[PDB]
Amino acid sequence: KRQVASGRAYIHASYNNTIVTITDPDGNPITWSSGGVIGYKGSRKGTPYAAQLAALDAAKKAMAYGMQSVDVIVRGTGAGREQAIRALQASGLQVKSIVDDTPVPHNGCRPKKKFR
Amino acid sequence: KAKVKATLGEFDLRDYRNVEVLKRFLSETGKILPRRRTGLSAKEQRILAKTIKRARILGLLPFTEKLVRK
Amino acid sequence: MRRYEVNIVLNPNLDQSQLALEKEIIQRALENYGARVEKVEELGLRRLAYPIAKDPQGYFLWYQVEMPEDRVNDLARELRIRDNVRRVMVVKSQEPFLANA
Amino acid sequence: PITKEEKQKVIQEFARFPGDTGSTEVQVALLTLRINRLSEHLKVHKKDHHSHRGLLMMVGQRRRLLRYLQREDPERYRALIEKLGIR
RNA sequence: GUGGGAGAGGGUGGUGGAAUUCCCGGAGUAGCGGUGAAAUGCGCAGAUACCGGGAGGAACGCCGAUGGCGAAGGCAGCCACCUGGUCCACCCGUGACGCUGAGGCGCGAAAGCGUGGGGAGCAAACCGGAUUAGAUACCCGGGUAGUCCACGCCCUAAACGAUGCGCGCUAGGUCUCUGGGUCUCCUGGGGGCCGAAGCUAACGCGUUAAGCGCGCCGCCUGGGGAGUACGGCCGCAAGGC
Ligand SMILES: [Mg+2]
Ligand SMILES: [Mg+2]
Ligand SMILES: [Mg+2]
Ligand SMILES: [Mg+2]
Ligand SMILES: [Mg+2]
Ligand SMILES: [Mg+2]
Ligand SMILES: [Mg+2]
Ligand SMILES: [Mg+2]
Ligand SMILES: [Mg+2]
Ligand SMILES: [Mg+2]
Ligand SMILES: [Mg+2]
Ligand SMILES: [Mg+2]
Ligand SMILES: [Mg+2]
Ligand SMILES: [Mg+2]
Ligand SMILES: [Mg+2]
Ligand SMILES: [Mg+2]
Ligand SMILES: [Mg+2]
Ligand SMILES: [Mg+2]
Ligand SMILES: [Mg+2]
Ligand SMILES: [Mg+2]
Ligand SMILES: [Mg+2]
Ligand SMILES: [Mg+2]
Ligand SMILES: [Mg+2]
Ligand SMILES: [Mg+2]
Ligand SMILES: [Mg+2]
Ligand SMILES: [Mg+2]
Ligand SMILES: [Mg+2]
Ligand SMILES: [Mg+2]
Ligand SMILES: [Mg+2]
Ligand SMILES: [Mg+2]
Ligand SMILES: [Mg+2]
Ligand SMILES: [Mg+2]
Ligand SMILES: [Mg+2]
Ligand SMILES: [Mg+2]
Ligand SMILES: [Mg+2]
Ligand SMILES: [Mg+2]
Ligand SMILES: [Mg+2]
Ligand SMILES: [Mg+2]
Ligand SMILES: [Mg+2]
Ligand SMILES: [Mg+2]
Ligand SMILES: [Mg+2]
Repeated sequence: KRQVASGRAYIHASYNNTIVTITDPDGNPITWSSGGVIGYKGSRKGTPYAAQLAALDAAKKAMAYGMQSVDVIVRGTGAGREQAIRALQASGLQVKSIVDDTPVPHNGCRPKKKFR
Repeated sequence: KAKVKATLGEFDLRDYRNVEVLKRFLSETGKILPRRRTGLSAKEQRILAKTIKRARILGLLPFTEKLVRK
Repeated sequence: MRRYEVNIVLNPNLDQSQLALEKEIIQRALENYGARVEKVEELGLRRLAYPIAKDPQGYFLWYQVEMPEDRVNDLARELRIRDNVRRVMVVKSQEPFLANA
Repeated sequence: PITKEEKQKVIQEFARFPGDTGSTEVQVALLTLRINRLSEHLKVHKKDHHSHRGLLMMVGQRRRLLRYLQREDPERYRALIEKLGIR
């Protein structure tokens, strides 16, 4: 109900899923979506398409919150990480900055066998 | 796009306090720069490392930054 | 003794009473620790690359000294005690290795 | 460390003539000094093995020079052991 | 001896940021996670994704290498202290003081043991989930020892260059780390590649010899039985020689 109209949009892109959170210029989240937010269930969730529908959903949601001009934060890697920024530009929100924030460690935690 | 030594004067390689020169050795992100691109020598680059690390620990230099466009 | 450089960054939001107090205290450290001062540079407000104690900035000091080998480590402990002091970095002096010379 | 004239005072004390840097007596004294430092270092820091090696080695050299004195001039070897506190 | 140098050689205190877990808070809804596809699992006691604050442990991105140091095992943030080894220059001091080394003594990855701490992530055993003919297996979700620290044991390995140490001697070429020089280059000292002569069963080795020679130590003598059995010695035990 806030009429926010400018703000942050995050793409957290996994190998398994893509989630997109919209937020206000100090960072508190307006709305969000994901692949399972829409119908898609399993593997289907991490497709690029699903990334795109997620982008679009969250955008439509925030546009109804009042959004237009939106600076982007990418975290993650994987199918339609890119396709979600592609559907974000395509939204009818103005993509202002695009910025890749993916956290990397300066190397302290051991990972899962899966991961070395 | 030739190297960074190629554009610069005598500058202390041990000056941890001199940011203006040192920044010019790092990535668009925070990452200290490869030799291929800083054009130093082994001993040179190896010193540029320890200095940069020193200055970082001192707050006048980035440990990491955010990557722009993409 | 040996040739050292004491590095002090402290709270940029200081006024007079506060700051020249931290500084009389630093002077009183070096005095008490067997530390002669060669030369001093106070650079003050500088824009840090990252927040140190929630602060977007910092207050810079450089004190070049000569003092005992054994005590330098103790020197920097009793210097870091300061609440208001954000970082102490001490170094041994090295001649100035040049580059592109 | 061992500073310079820290070492000098030892070479002066131990040379057979003015100007002798490298005699046996001197070599051994310098050894004894360096040894002794090291042994004090490793009283503390007993967890420092890589230096201890250097101590065995140190000691070894000193002893080989000693056996050479006793061999060659048993007199100066008494002399040296006296001054030094050794063997 | 003097004067220089390079280095993740060791020990000890300190300190820095990235990330993971957790707790506290804000905002926000219906999922997240996971796979070949799934399920177990967490989520309406509000997860996930997001912003802020705190706690704790562990390891140090880029630099980083075909790099460096060490006798080996091994050693990587930064800082300081305490130290070992080593290289070059000068040609100054000693005057064969050398090499090797049965035994002895010391070091010795990981796992393992004792006592006491610590415990974020990971993770034998274990508990569950799918796969499959079937599961203890590969894939998935939990998880204890352990991993980390101190101190004391343990002494093993593809502990590997599967190549014992020292010295002299036998074309070069190219790449490189690090000294020196009067610096297209010369001259030490390391790491590599190719290649004279030579060696080699070949493969390959080749001034970093697997070539030509001397010294000394270690070891071998068909495949099994067997690194077993017995015996001794060490070990708290596991077990080791
Ligand atoms: Mg998925
Ligand atoms: Mg010297
Ligand atoms: Mg080291
Ligand atoms: Mg160390
Ligand atoms: Mg449930
Ligand atoms: Mg947080
Ligand atoms: Mg806790
Ligand atoms: Mg790398
Ligand atoms: Mg090895
Ligand atoms: Mg040294
Ligand atoms: Mg001579
Ligand atoms: Mg003579
Ligand atoms: Mg004779
Ligand atoms: Mg024998
Ligand atoms: Mg032996
Ligand atoms: Mg262990
Ligand atoms: Mg057990
Ligand atoms: Mg234990
Ligand atoms: Mg315990
Ligand atoms: Mg598991
Ligand atoms: Mg199972
Ligand atoms: Mg099967
Ligand atoms: Mg797990
Ligand atoms: Mg062991
Ligand atoms: Mg090997
Ligand atoms: Mg032989
Ligand atoms: Mg040169
Ligand atoms: Mg050279
Ligand atoms: Mg060579
Ligand atoms: Mg060569
Ligand atoms: Mg060859
Ligand atoms: Mg042939
Ligand atoms: Mg052939
Ligand atoms: Mg040879
Ligand atoms: Mg047989
Ligand atoms: Mg037989
Ligand atoms: Mg028998
Ligand atoms: Mg037996
Ligand atoms: Mg017994
Ligand atoms: Mg066994
Ligand atoms: Mg056995």
